[PDB]
Amino acid sequence: TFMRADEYLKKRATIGRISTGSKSLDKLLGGGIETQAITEVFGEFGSGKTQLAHTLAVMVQLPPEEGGLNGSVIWIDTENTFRPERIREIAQNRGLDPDEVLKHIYVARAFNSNHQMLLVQQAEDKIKELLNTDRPVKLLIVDSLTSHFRSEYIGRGALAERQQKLAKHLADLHRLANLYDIAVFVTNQVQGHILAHSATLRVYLRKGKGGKRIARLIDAPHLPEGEAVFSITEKGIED
Amino acid sequence: TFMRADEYLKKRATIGRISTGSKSLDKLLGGGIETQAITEVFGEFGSGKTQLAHTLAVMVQLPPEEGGLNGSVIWIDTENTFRPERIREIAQNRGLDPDEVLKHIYVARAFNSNHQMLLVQQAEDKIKELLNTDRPVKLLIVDSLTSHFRSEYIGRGALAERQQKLAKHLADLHRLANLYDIAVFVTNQVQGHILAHSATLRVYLRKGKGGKRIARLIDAPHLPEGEAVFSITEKGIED
Amino acid sequence: TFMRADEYLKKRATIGRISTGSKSLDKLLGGGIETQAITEVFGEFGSGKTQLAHTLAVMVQLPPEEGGLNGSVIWIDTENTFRPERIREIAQNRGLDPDEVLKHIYVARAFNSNHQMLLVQQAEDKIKELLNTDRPVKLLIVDSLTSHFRSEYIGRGALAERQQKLAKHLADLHRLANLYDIAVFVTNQVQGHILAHSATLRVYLRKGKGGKRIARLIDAPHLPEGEAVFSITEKGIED
Amino acid sequence: RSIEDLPGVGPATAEKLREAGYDTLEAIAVASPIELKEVAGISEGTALKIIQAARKAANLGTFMRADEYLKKRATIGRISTGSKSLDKLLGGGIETQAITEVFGEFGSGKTQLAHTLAVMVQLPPEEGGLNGSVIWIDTENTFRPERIREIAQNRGLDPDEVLKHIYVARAFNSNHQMLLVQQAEDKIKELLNTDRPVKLLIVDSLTSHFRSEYIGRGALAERQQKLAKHLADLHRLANLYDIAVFVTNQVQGHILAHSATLRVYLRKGKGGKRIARLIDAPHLPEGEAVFSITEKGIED
Amino acid sequence: TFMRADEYLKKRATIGRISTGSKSLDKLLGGGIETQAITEVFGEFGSGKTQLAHTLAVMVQLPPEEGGLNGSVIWIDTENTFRPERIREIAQNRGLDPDEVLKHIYVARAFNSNHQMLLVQQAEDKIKELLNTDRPVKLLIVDSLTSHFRSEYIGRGALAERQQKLAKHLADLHRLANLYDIAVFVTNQVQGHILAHSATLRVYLRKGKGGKRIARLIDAPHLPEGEAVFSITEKGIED
Amino acid sequence: TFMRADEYLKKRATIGRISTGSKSLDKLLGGGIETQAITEVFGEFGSGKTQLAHTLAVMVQLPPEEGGLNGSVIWIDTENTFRPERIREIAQNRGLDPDEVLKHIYVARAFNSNHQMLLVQQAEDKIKELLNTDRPVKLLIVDSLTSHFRSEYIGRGALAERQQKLAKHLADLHRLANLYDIAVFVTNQVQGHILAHSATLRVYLRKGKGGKRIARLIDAPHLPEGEAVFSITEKGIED
Repeated sequence: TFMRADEYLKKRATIGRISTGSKSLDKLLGGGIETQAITEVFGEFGSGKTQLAHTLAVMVQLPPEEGGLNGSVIWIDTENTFRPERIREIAQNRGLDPDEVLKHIYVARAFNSNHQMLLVQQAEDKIKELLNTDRPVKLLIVDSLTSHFRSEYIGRGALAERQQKLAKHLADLHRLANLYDIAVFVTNQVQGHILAHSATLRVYLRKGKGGKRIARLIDAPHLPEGEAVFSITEKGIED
Repeated sequence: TFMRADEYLKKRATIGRISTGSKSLDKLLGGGIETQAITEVFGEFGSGKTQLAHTLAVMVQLPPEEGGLNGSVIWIDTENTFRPERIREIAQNRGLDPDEVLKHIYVARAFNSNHQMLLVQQAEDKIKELLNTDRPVKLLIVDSLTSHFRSEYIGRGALAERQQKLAKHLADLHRLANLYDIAVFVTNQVQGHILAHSATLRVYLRKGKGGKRIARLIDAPHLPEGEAVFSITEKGIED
Repeated sequence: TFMRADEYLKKRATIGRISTGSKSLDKLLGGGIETQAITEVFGEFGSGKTQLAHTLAVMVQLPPEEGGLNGSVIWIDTENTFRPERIREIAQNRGLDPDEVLKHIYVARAFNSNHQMLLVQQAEDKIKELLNTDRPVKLLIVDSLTSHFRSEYIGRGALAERQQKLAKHLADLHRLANLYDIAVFVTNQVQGHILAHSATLRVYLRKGKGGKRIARLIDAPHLPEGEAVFSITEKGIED
Repeated sequence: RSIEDLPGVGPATAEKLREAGYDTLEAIAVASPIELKEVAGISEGTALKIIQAARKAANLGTFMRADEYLKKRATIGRISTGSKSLDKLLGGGIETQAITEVFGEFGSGKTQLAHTLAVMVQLPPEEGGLNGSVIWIDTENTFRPERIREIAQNRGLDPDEVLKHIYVARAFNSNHQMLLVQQAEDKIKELLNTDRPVKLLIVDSLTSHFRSEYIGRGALAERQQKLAKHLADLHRLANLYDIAVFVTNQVQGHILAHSATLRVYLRKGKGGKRIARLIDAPHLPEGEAVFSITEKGIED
Repeated sequence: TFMRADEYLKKRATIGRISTGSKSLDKLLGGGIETQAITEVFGEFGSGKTQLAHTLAVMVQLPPEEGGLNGSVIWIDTENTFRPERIREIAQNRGLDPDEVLKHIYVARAFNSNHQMLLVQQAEDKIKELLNTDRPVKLLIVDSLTSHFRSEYIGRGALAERQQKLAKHLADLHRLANLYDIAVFVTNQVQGHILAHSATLRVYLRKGKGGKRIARLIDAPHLPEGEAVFSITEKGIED
Repeated sequence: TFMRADEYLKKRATIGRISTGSKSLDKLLGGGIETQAITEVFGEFGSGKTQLAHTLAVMVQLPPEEGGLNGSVIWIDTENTFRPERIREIAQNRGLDPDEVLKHIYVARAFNSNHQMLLVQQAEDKIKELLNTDRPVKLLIVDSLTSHFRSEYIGRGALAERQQKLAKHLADLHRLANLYDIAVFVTNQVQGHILAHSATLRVYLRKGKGGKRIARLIDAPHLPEGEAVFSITEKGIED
């Protein structure tokens, strides 16, 4: 049903923040990507958004002081790009036991749109289970979020239904995000260019100067403006 | 459902690799085509992707140290291009008893899209048999994968429906690939339009100089950036 | 289901070949039209593809050594162009009892697409009898194959189910061709530009210099690259 | 030969050539006899002699030895925008011998930036200027010498003096606009070899008239040609006299200065502040710059 | 006129070659970019074709065994991208006297199409002068060659006028190239579709792997068919 | 003006024939390419039409009894594809002094359409000399004939004067062909679909099975109906 504004001030009071792993990008994200929100990162292939995903899957695991939220991770992989080996590197390269971090990340390969949507639907059960333990789910990744949709739905007279589903999908994520104080991170490859409008926050990133990346926000409401540069290394993302 | 990352590390560790029979190819591919993955090879007619298929139908049969995986083969033929005789000219041609190789390959002629798609619904029962044996299924070929789809879906506003089916087909293959550590090899003639949007790895090959086809990849993650030349001879693909 | 590559090598080994009646063309076909295959002949009206059909209905009846396969014939006529008179003529005029030939040919008039598809369904029943006799069915003709489809399905948004229908029909023929080592011959008048895509071999023929019709293949895989001239006379087709 | 000191050209001829856009040695250098014959009246044969004279005389039709070119660049001045932030983004400020295009939505403050620059350029090098004069081509009737007075008397500058080193011309349409460029060279050489030569040439707006007079897919072609030339006319002045050319372009038809040495995009930001960003990577940083509009024009 | 093949056989022998400063590229180019020819390099912004230009402006100055032809350079700059400073640097970091190098490169800024076309015709004057010198012009650069043309010609029926002019220009360069054994290097930013349909050789290059660039030839006649990788550093381009 | 049908019968009686170098093809051409005619060969890039051109430039030089006509050659090159090297090779490697051949071939590089048309204008001057010598011009090549036209004329409303231009050019060649009993050979790459309509004979050729290019005629009036296979080797073209 509904909820009293005071108790809402309460809910939002508990909004946690995961660090991206680079001082710079955090300043821009005003601390990191937040829970109870869908953060969409989009850019060309190789703009490093899947690295950012991997880094986040580590950070969220460390203590609040360290910039995490002592939480687990649910990862829906649609492009077969999730590399547990990579988590190990970033993790053993950040004061975290490599093989333990992997015990707090749960993946699922999504083979098409219906699968994907059906997977986020199932994540709930997993979320619910770990909700009571010391390390609940705090990060839910969908990478890629748009991949399948922009391939199974071609030509108008399809585009309409795509949105009617992509919107049911995004709504499914928003729910989980708020219902369980989870931060939902989604990627979107960009060169028909569909997007995650509901995105509580959309961050655009591109390949920058010398093997570095650079990201910028999209709009003006809530959060600064300008650009942030960082790089891909062990530890994942670093200033 | 979901898998804990550590398990996933285990899973991905048991990934086998079939040799193409080529020095550059296998190296370019990083040891060749892997299991638990769909490898798509595409190019103009005569670019030799059906030869590559035949070669792979042999290699996979020989021991690991020789570039194989001691496994059987399930072959879905849609263009009536499977030549068991051609297997021999390679088997009993690069060392091996031809009468035995052709005892570990099982074909089915697919006469149209629906037929093709149903051959996977049943390509399982056969993999479920050789499963607990000395030579389980390790290679599943679909040649051609797109042929029928791009011919039965032309109608005003069919493109959409094509995908919703080509995508349910690919998903069916993905499942088998992972559920049974099988390497899935699919061909796609190119040059309206279509390609296995999903897949795990897409390799493009074209005809070259003195009858030598030269391939190349379409990405960079987990795979290098260069070209590979080879030739068609007895033994199938040489180098 | 599937078939062991070896046994498929056995099954394929028994591929018979019907002679077109004319030496030249039969060279281009490397012996002629094969069984376990769909051969499509297409050309303008009067390019003589219905004659070729009639000749074939005779040849197939004579012994292998002469360019036949001692078999019966199933004829699906859609344009009311089957003339036993013509058979009778060719029969005797070749060196065979015309009264005998007219005993191993079974026709059905197809009045529209559904009828047509429905008959190829029932031809299985006739392929069953002859199968145990001395003269099993070895030739199945569909003339015209496309006539009705390109008249009942006018305009995209129909063009769609035309292929669903066409592709299903062709699949029904492919099955029979392989399931019973039958050679399937189909005609297609050309000049909405339809065509049997799953055809095992497509031969194009046009009217030539004077009373002589020329032929040419459509591809490269299997059989030579050149044109073949022949004529229409008693005996049907001859160099 | 510098100007129309060309063989067959007398003042009457020069008159017809100018009123037609053939105002430079390169303009004539690239023309055809037929065109000049029909523009000036001269015969096809003398016009030809004229063309050759120009091809051979052309200033911007000669190559410069890279050692020479390296030095020319060594003498490039820089005007401050009046904002540490923005200047960082420009690597010091807008440069001379270049066309800097600033574009954005109406009200994104690009006309303010123009006014500020018209002051800055007047103060000493250490102050952020080049002790120079200003030529201002106004097409939208947006030049307020009053804003100049202000911004000046707010940086401890004698407004009555600053107002003495800015020269404006109202351009009523494309042809007028383009025409005033050549007449700008007149004043530029006039104030040239003076305590305060011309160091800043503003064209605000640069595109306004072009996107209003050329509507159509048949008008698009020559729209570009004329802009192309106009821009070329500015480039010439920019290099020929170490002048910094600043042009504005309202955006969001569509047009722009494709040959602009540097394009800066700016939009309305936060609250009363504007944010400018560069459109490329070669030469200069790659981030955003925030600033505001106040007395002194642009600040921060 | 119609030079006699004998003489033609000769002239074609008197062709010099500039080294790109990268043994890898040079192999693909077979020595390097040749004189009496227009070599067009095209790729996305930042694919380093302007660097390649700068390097060539150095190489051509050093001795034949060094990989040059002891010649001067004419540079038509249309995008204000010629940095003598960027050149000066290349020579020193390559053992050459930076202040000497810059005495054999002559530039001209082209402000629009007409200007550009002008400059080339006027480049002849210079080429002539330097013709009888210990260091004649051997390299003529046009960067960018297409920039202005694709901006000034976008209206109605403009596309045709763009090719007539583009072609008169290219022909003006071809003449100089042959009339004076000069190598003509032109750049073309890609991604209308404007190109040098007349360039003797077209090389495509893109940004690759880790801060590098991969070169390929768009063709198949003369020279290899493999890609070439290199990098941008002091010395400009490296093998 | 005109010519008495008899004298035209005399003029036509002296129609010479150049051999393509390969027996087979020469059969399809009923002796080869004739004089007083424009023979157009067209096909995809690499279909070997430029080789055929080179071979012809040799054959025409040898005596009639061997498949030539003791004549010189005028070559208009538009794609910079004329290789005296290749001539030299074929020359000697056939049984003739390569140094002599390279004395009866005269080339001109055409840099654009106007240039091209302009040269065919001037070739009359060269056809004049050789006319009185022992080796008059008997072969005039235009390779490529269409290259420049399909690049300078882009879009209908240009397509118009393209033909005005093309048709006028072709007319200029037709005149020379008849006015001087010269055989005019032209190439046309195919795959805006232009083509020499007034061509006396159009031969289409494509790449074949392996290292062998196949040919076929385009019509029926004069010469047979069939395909011809041949290969590229030293001697140029051969069966």
